[PDB]
Amino acid sequence: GMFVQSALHQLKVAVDTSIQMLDQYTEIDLKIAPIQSKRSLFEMYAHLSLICHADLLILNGSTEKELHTFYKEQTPETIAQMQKTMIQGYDLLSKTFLSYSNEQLAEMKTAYWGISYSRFEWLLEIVAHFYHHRGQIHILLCE
Amino acid sequence: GMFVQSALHQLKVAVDTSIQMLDQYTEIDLKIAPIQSKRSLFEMYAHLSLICHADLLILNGSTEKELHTFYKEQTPETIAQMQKTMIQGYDLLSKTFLSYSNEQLAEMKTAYWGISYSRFEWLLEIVAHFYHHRGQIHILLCEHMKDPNI
Repeated sequence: GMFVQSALHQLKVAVDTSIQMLDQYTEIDLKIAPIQSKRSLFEMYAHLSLICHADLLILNGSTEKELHTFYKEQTPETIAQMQKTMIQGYDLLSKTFLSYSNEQLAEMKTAYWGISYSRFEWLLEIVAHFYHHRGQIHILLCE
Repeated sequence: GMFVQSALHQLKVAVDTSIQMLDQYTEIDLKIAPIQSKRSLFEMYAHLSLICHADLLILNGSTEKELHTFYKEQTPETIAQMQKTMIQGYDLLSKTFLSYSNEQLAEMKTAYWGISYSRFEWLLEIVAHFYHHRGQIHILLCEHMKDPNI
């Protein structure tokens, strides 16, 4: 209640800041940068936008192949769809987590790779996952 | 209780993995790495090791001046004291959060910079802070050094 709302606010601020950060760049600019590097800001922001959706799928028993296919084929191709995807993912994650009782928040769920967490801890893992990837992007925004 | 243990476990996963990631490099690897940014991978890892302690001091009403002195005089100068500091900070942070009642978890505290959070909200900010900073380090490692393993 108090705890789930706190965790969802933490995530909303992260998403809301990522959306406004995407307004300060063009698709070309993100595709180029960094100049001398193996990774691109576009591909990383694209991956960031699918975190909420993807981690919710993992929590809801999705297989390894579904997640592979999801990230491979469903990655956004424009900044606008990146932003829309983050909002959608947040919305579905919020509506999911706001529908859980304490028993459901306490329920153990195993990811396809074997680690088992409570649903509540999964919400926290999503927060960690999003902030991690956002940290990677942040340092590379300094070229 | 269950919610606090969940938050501390995510923090501990970050701590343990940062300690394992830190063993894949030497003091020379971190100091010598090119980067481009104002501070070295060593300096950033030393900062990372102080997050649990610093953010707990912030929660407990520490002034800006005290944090500036804290970072000035307590930032690790070796990978051993980075690991020791990060574990000790986690222990102090967890022992503290596990001592709090629900009422205490809901209590509002103002950081020196004037923004206020509940104690539980601030714990989630520590988690976000640690993963953000661990992510900055992680990508700099993949970019200018060998790729580690989480």
